[PDB]
Order: sequence, then structure tokens, then C-alpha cells
Amino acid sequence: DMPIVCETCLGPNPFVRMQRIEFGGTCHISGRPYTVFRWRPGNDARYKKTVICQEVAKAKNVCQVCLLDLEYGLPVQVRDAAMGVKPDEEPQSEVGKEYKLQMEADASYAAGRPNEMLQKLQRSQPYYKRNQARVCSFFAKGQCTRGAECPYRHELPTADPALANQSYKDRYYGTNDPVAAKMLKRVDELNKLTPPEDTSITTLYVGGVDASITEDDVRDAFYSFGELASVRKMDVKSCAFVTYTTRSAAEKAAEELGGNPLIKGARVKLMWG
Amino acid sequence: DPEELAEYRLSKRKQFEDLVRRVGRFNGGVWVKYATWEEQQKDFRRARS
Amino acid sequence: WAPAIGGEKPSVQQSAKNLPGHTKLKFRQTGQAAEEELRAKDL
Amino acid sequence: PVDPLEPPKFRHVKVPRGPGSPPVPVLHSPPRPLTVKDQQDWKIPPSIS
Amino acid sequence: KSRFGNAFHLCREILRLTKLVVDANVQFRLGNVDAYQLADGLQYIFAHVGQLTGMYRYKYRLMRQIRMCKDLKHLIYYRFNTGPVGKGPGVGFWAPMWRVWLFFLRGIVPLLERWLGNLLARQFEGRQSKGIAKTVTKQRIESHFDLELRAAVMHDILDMMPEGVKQNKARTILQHLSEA
Amino acid sequence: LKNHFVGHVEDAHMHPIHFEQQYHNFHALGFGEAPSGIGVVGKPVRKTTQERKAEQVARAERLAAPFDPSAPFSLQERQPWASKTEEQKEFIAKAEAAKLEAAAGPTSFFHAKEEKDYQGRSWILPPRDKKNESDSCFLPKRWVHTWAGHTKGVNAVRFFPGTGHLLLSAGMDGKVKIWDVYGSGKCMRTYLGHSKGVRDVCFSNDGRRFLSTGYDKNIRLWDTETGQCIKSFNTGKVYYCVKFHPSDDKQNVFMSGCQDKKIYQFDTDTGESVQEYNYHLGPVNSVTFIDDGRQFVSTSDDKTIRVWEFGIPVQIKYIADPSMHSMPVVATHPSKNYLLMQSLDNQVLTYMVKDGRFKSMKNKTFKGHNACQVGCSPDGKYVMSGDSEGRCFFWEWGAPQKIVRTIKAHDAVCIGAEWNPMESSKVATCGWDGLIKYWD
RNA sequence: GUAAGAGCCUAGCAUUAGUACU
RNA sequence: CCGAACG
RNA sequence: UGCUUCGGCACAACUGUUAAAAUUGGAAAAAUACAGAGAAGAUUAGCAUGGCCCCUGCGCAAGGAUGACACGCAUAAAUCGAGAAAUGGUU
Ligand SMILES: [Mg+2]
Ligand SMILES: [Mg+2]
Ligand SMILES: [Mg+2]
Ligand SMILES: [Mg+2]
Ligand SMILES: [Mg+2]
Ligand SMILES: [Mg+2]
Ligand SMILES: [Zn+2]
Ligand SMILES: [Zn+2]
Repeated sequence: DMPIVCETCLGPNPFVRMQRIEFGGTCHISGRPYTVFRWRPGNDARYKKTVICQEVAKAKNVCQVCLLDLEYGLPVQVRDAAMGVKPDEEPQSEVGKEYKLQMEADASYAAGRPNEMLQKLQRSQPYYKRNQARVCSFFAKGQCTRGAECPYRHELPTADPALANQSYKDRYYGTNDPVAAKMLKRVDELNKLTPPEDTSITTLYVGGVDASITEDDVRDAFYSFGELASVRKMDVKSCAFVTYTTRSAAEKAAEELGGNPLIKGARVKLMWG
Repeated sequence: DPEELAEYRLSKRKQFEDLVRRVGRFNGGVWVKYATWEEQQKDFRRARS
Repeated sequence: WAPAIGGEKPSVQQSAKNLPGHTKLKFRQTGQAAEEELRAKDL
Repeated sequence: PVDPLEPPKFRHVKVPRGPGSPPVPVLHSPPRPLTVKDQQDWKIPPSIS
Repeated sequence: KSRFGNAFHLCREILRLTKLVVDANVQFRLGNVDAYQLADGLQYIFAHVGQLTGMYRYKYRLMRQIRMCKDLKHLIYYRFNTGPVGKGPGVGFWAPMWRVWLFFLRGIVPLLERWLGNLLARQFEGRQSKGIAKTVTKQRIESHFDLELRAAVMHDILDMMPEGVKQNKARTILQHLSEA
Repeated sequence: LKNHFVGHVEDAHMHPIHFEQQYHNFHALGFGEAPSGIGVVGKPVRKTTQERKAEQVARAERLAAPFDPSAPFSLQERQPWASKTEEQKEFIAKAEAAKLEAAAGPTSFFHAKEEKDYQGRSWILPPRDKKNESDSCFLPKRWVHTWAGHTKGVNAVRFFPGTGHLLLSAGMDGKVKIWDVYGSGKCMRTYLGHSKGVRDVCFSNDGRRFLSTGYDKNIRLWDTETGQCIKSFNTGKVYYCVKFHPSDDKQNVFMSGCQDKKIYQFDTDTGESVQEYNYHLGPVNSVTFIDDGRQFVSTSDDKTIRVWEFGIPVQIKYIADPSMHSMPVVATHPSKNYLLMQSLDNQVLTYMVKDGRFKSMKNKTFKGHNACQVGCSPDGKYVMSGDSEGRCFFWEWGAPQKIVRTIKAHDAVCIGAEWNPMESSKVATCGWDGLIKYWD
């Protein structure tokens, strides 16, 4: 009766004219005939249509269009990784998938605390630039006569060449989805604060600390991950020294608090002191 | 044991699924063999199913 | 040994035997054992 | 609006029928004991054609 | 796999007839043919559909359109050539046989749309070869009897057995029934 | 408790002006009314009386034009409208031509002390101190050497022709290797360059050049003493069998079997393929030259063994029987009259090929074991083969049905098996464990 | 001699979603 | 009266 | 373009499954080679049954080798207790 859609994939307009093509397509996952919806998110947009069944949509809490999760807008991998949940059991076969469907007809995503991981790795404002014309394939080959009139983007494709071959079923299930792979390697580096070649440096530098955070407040921060050798304030730099007694505790404190944690609101950075 | 196992298991599971879609409903005996085999494979999600 | 069980867009194949026919029902009138007529008598 | 000339768009898919509704307790009276006699008066000889 | 049925073949023999008629008029219009030659050739097309199309192979009831156009031709040719007018091509009074084939076409348009929609549905939906009921026809009459007969005996068997008797001797009872 | 799935869908009823008007106040202008009745949304991004009058002027002016009722109208313009950065795309299209034309190395690590001996002699020059042992070959009895250095299992080793003092083996580690047998037993030098494991070995006549086929689809011919790559031929086909013609005249040419079922007879002199044999039907497994390079019989995955003439692109004869099996290894019997074909049914069949008369010698067939290169005894009394369990089997010549010697050689598959042509009872075994053993 | 199928190579039907950085 | 398919 | 107090009003109101593409993948077929047919001796007519097997057909026909398949090859342990005897611990 209404698509299950990412609210980015409805564009800025509070009013939406959308075309409703009942039996307009086959679900890109369950291969099922379903009701397609087509619309132009905004004036700079193209016409996007739903890509999957409504059920196959609301199973994995993903948009019918972008196949991204509905709460955070990250691919189904990145959300399944932060959800920590098992690999997809759902049958890849379509005899299997339709059998699972016809079963579930005749007779876990809404009750989770907001994962900081997903929240940390998500876009603040909407990726409206995802609702925009493809790139003019005749502009690429240099043979576009349509001039600036082309409804297609007059730019060249600037994309990872292992990407641009993404599979629907794999972006919906979560297997070898190169975009979420790139994203998790990003978070792998950001979760990779370099523990230096010096093994004995047992201090962590805490920079960017706004003044209302006190030294015992950052002590309340860092006591959990190991014994503190000494904590040292200097508000002139808005920064702090924290030395521990064991290296692995400062390793813990880097690994958990490297991806920019916020102590009582202050966006603070960690470095190996 | 690796990926030679897995494909023997594919072969015997396709054998079981074929036998079961043929003979499964009308004459008992078969699901016991299928389920004891999946128990031999120590696959209990499959054997419970 | 075991019969087929017969559980139940729509397909657009139209049979010849499924074309409209006998499209209204006959009901029992007064004089053909209609139910209100038959309460009236001692059978 | 759909094209009037648009032929049937989707091919139909075949699945085995699902499990059905869940089973229901078999609310029987106590088993009535088969004598060994009435075990023997239902021994059916094999058929020799 | 390339054996087409009566829907395809009726459609294409009907399209062959409309080709013949349209081509007769196109010959008139290119100038290759008179108006008298067009009229005689149209009345020829309409009187000779069993010779020019082969359409009766796929709907043999249209032998009555062919018999009617033959009777119409006998009458028109007799009443036409009375006098010096005589015995050959030249009679182009085509509206009687034209309207015979127009009646054919009006009555067969619904039948052929059904048949061709069914052909198109089997092509695009696939054959619904799945649990639709087969009639019991003359060739299945004796085998269905035995199906039903054995099923009946099996009914009785399962009801005749006492409560704790292994209900698998029914196959040997069915063999005894075959033997008997 | 919500209506739709991701929110609440509720029916609405307005008059149609209002949807469109609001949809286009926001749609076009950027900023419009919230449909909830709460303020406005977003951020913002006629006609006249003199101009109206002047258009009325031009209208009355076109009316003032003189009309000549005598004159017909003509058409002057008659269809004027019909007959009618670049830099980044220039650079991109340059990159397209680049990746288009591009769409359309191997080294040596020497392991001896000094590559040459006391008399300026290269280490591949056959030592004089070794002679022929006995005119009869003898069965292997004990371990002598174990040629290790292979990081994974090897494909096969081959004895250097004539003297048998050193052996060259190709491995699943990606390298071809050369090992001494008679003195140090050392790896003399490594030669690598295959992008994955190499597939087989076939040496040149005198041992100066060495051709190696690889799972990289590249057939690289290199040196023995200097270890430099002479050439590398590739077409995009997976190679299995390499052999140069046993004649000393045309040793510049070699053979190449590819799983494209084609046998390319290749010029190591020019570099481009000299001849193409495409008469096979399945993968190219094994090939052996017969009648002194005159005839080459090829083994195929369509189960046919096809004898052909060198230079004749029409297959001479094909032999393919209902009981024929996959032929991974062909062995050339010493008499040049026989071939040993390895059948996937765990047998070694002896075929007779004498003066173009090829027959099945289905009496002299060896069986009992389980791509083992068959090794021939130098006088022809012994046949050796690999087996599943690391076992080397030796059959007697008069009694291929009497299993003479069973050798527990290796822990895993043993594919390479070669009788020393200069020794009487020393053999070479090579397995898929990275282990090679010398028998004595 | 049916003619069925398995596969191999080469083999022109359907799709419009997705491409981030303190 | 009158011809096509299939087996 | 009307109407015009000549200022301006009125009227008219959101195309495009957006490609001249780009990929993109999956397909029947062809050759090759494989190998190549129900029932019980042989040779043979069939009509069925069951279903995630289809094909031809307008098909609630008919056909496709009785269309195919299955079809059991039951290395489906369908499996075990009765008692004497006799031997083993302990007194
Ligand atoms: Mg019949
Ligand atoms: Mg027949
Ligand atoms: Mg039948
Ligand atoms: Mg039939
Ligand atoms: Mg027959
Ligand atoms: Mg049948
Ligand atoms: Zn969306
Ligand atoms: Zn363009």
C-alpha cells in the first residue's frame, strides 16, 4: 500500500508523486512478482523504483530501493557485523526461498539498543546524491550529442573497478558486498591506532578535550581498561597524559577508545603518547 | 575431509532430497535414514529439520 | 499407494468449458416443492 | 496503466506444499488390547500368483 | 518442437487471406491491374479460399463457408454470363462471398482471440502442468477403475484391521485381490 | 503498534489543487508548506503594459503587411531548424585507448659454490667419471637420496638425457628446479617466473635449453647453465604437455598441449606457433614422440589416443574404445615399438606401435595400483609407476601380471617416476608432498 | 538401429539498485 | 459427399 | 491572445520505465565425444500411478519411447533372548 523506503530515497519534497505499478517487476531476491513503486525523489533526481518485494524488504529491515538498512542506512553486512548475528540461513535457491516464504505466510531488528558502531559509521545528512541520474554512457565514450540537455550526468565514472558489479542478492544477504567491505576496512584502519615499535611507551595522549572535562572525569573514563600509572591535565592544549602500568591495558584503551569516543559530550581524539 | 567431504555431502544430500520428494510421503522408512545420516555428519540443524 | 492431495497474477488461460453458461440458477417455484409451499402441507 | 498488449509478465514457479497447520492432539480412548489370537486372525498369507 | 497447432495456423491462414486481398488492391493501386481485374480477382480470392489458403485444415467447420461461397459462385456466374457474356474470368461481383468471409471472421474472432491468448499465456507464463485435473476419458476408463477399485479396497482394509494390527499387510491383500 | 512497517500510512483527502500546488512550491522552488500543517520546509534557492502593448503593436504590424491576392505564397527558409570539459574526457579516452591496447620477470637463484668447475666447464657438462653400470636393469632396494627443497608437492622430475647425472623437476610451488644425483645431491640453481605452479618438464636434447609449461598459461624456455629465460610463449590456454622433437635437427621446435584440445607445435627459434593441431575433442593431457620424432601420439580427455605425423595437421589415426579411460601419462617404451598409457581405471595398458602398425596389446597390461609418469627400465625389463598411497610399483616385462616390487615411497600422491638411464637399480620418485626420493 | 539425456568450448535474454572519511 | 494434425 | 480604469488582469500549469547506452549476467542451440531404451526368455500394443520433470497442443483432448523419471540395488542386522552350566567368590 506504500513502499518500505529509506527516507533518503524519498528526497527533500514532503510531497511525493509516485507511480504504482502493480505486478510491475520481479523481486530481485525472491524472484516474486510484486507491486513496484517509481518516483522522482527530487528535482535533481532520477526515477528510482523499488527493487524487492515488500516482505523481502521488511524481513531484513531494508529499503525497497537502496537495499540498505532502514535505521542506519548502511549495507546489510555492516549492520549484520555490528549486530553480531549469524550468517544468513535463508535459502539462496528460489525453490528454497519460495518454500520458506509460503511457509512463513501460513503461520529482532526493532528491539536493539542503538549500536554506537553503526551510528559512528553513518552519514549525518541524507545521501541525496544517491538519487541522481546515472552517468552519461555517451559522455564517457566521448560520443554524447545531447549536450547539457542530457538527463544523464555529464561526468565520467569515478568508481572502484571491483565495485560497479554489485549483486542484489549479495547486498541484501550480506555476502561479499564490496561497498560494506570497503567500509569495514575503513573502520579496520580507524580501529587500527598504531601501537608503536616502542613497546614500553605506556602512555596515551588525550587531545581535543574541552575544559569542562576534569582530570578525574578522564580518570573515570580510562580506569576501566587497566591500572593507571598517572593522569596529567593541561587545559592550555586542552589535552592529557595517561600512563598505565601494563602495556596491554593501554592497548585496550587505544583499541576501544581510538574510534573517537566522546567523554561527557566532548569530541576527543586519542594518540599514543 | 575438506571440500571433498563437502561435495560428497552435497551428493548424498541431493540423493536424499530426490528420494524424499519421490518416496517420502507415501512409504515411511526414508526420513529415518536421511536423519540418521545427517546425524552421522554431526549436522543437527539439518537432522532436526 | 498414496493419491495426490488437492490443495488450492492469476493465469490468463481460458478453457472452453469455462466460458459463461447457465448463468442464472433456477429456483423452485410455487408448484415445484418450494420450501414455503411445503411447510403448508402434511406430507 | 498497463499496456493492453502486454503479454503475461511473470512465469509461474513450482514449490512443494508447506508443512500445513500444526498438529492437533489425538484424543483417543485407551488402546484396546490386541489378543495374540486377533494377531493371528489377521495374519494374511503371502499371495502366490 | 516446431509443430504448431490450430491457433497459429488459423491465424496465419487468415493472415494469408488478408494478404491476398490487400495484395489484390495493391496491384490495382500500383496500376498493374484494372478495376475490373481487381474486382474479378477479389471475387476469385473470396470464392477460392479452399484453394488459395488451406485454412480449412485448421478449422474444418469453415467448409460451410467454402460450400456457401461455391453455391454463391454458381448462382452469380449463372446469372452473370446470361447472354453473350461468357465463361471465363471477368465476373467481379464479390460482395456476396466477401460477406460470407466477414461473417466467418466475426464469429471466429472470439474463438481465435481465446486460442491465441492461451498460446501467448503458455508462452509467457509457461505450461500449467501442475495438479490440474485430468478427465477420465475412454483411454483412462479401465485404469481409473482400477485406481478407484484399489483405493476402495484400501479404505476397507484400513477400517477392518483391529486397533493394534500392523497396517502394512494391505499390499498383500491387494495382491490377493489381483489374484482373485 | 504502528500501521505500515516503517511508520504510519494514513489515507488523505484533499482537493487536487493542493497536492499539486504544494508539490510544486517545494518541488520547483525548493521551499514549500509542510503537509503536516507545521510551518514551511527547506531553504529558498510576469508581464506588463508597454511590453504587452508592443506585442499588440507587432501583431497589428503583421496585419499592416500588404497582401497581394494575385501572388501565391512561397516557402523561403523551408526547414532551417532541421539542417542544424572536453579535456578530462580527452584524457579519459586516452586512458581507454591505453587500457584497450594493454588489454590486447623470471629469474634464477644459483645455489652452488661456483657455477663452473676447474677446467672452465659449466656444471651441466656431463662428468667423464661416470659410465654405464650394467647392461641389465635391476629393481630398487633401499633409500639413497631424498631431493627436498620443494615448498609444495612437485609435478614431476626428469633425468637429463644420456648421462642421468642431474634431474629437473617442476613444482606446485611455481618453480622449476635442478638437482644433482651423483655428487652433492644439491639443488644447483632455482629458476622461477611461473605465476602459479609449473605443469611439467621436458628437457632439450643435449641439456642446454629447458622448456617449462605453467599453470599461468605461459610456456617459458630458459637456459640450464646460465639460467636466463630465452623466451616465453602464451596464448591464453592452460598448458599440460611439453616436448621438443627427439631429432637433433628440429630441436628448436617443441610441442605444447593445451586444455583447449589443441596441440601447438611451437618455434623456440621464431617465437610464434609454427603449426596448429586442432583434431582433438577434449582436454590435452599427454603426448609422446615415436619413430624418432616422426610420429606423435596424443592423449585427450575425449578418451581418444590419436597418432599423428609431424607436419600433418590431419590426424593420422584415432583409437577410442568404450573401455578406454583418461590418459594423463604416456610413456615411450625403449624399443620405440611400445607405449604405456595410464588409464584412469587404475591400469597401465601396453599399446604396440611398430612401423605405423599400432595395436592394443591387451595381454601385456599392468594393474593392481591406484597423473603418474610411467618410468621405463633402460633395457626394458621393468616398468615403474606411481600410485595413490605414495607407492611406486615395478612390474616385470615378461609378466606385467606379476607384481614384482612394491615400494612404499612417499606419504602422499607420487606422480613422478623415472628410471635412471645410467644407473642399473637407482630410480627417481617424486610425490605431491614436496618430497622426492632416490631409490637404489 | 532408435532417439533420450549429462557435460565441454564457443555460445545475445532479462536488469536500473548500489559507489562515503576529523 | 469432398481435409488437416497426431498416434 | 482577449479584456482592458491601458496599471495590469485573465487564460494556459510539471513529459519522460528518463539511453542514440553502459555494463550486466543468463540462456536454448550446434558440433564433438560420451554413451544410447518398460514389463517376464525374446519381440512387442499400451493405459496408468507419484511430482520442485517437462515438451507439443486452443485444450478439462491427444501426443511426446507405455514422454521421461522412479522401479529397490531390498550389502533396507526387518535382530536377541533362553537356559544351563558352570564358573566364580565367599565362607
Ligand atoms: Mg493412445
Ligand atoms: Mg506411441
Ligand atoms: Mg500411460
Ligand atoms: Mg501420454
Ligand atoms: Mg511404439
Ligand atoms: Mg507416463
Ligand atoms: Zn531507500
Ligand atoms: Zn549525454
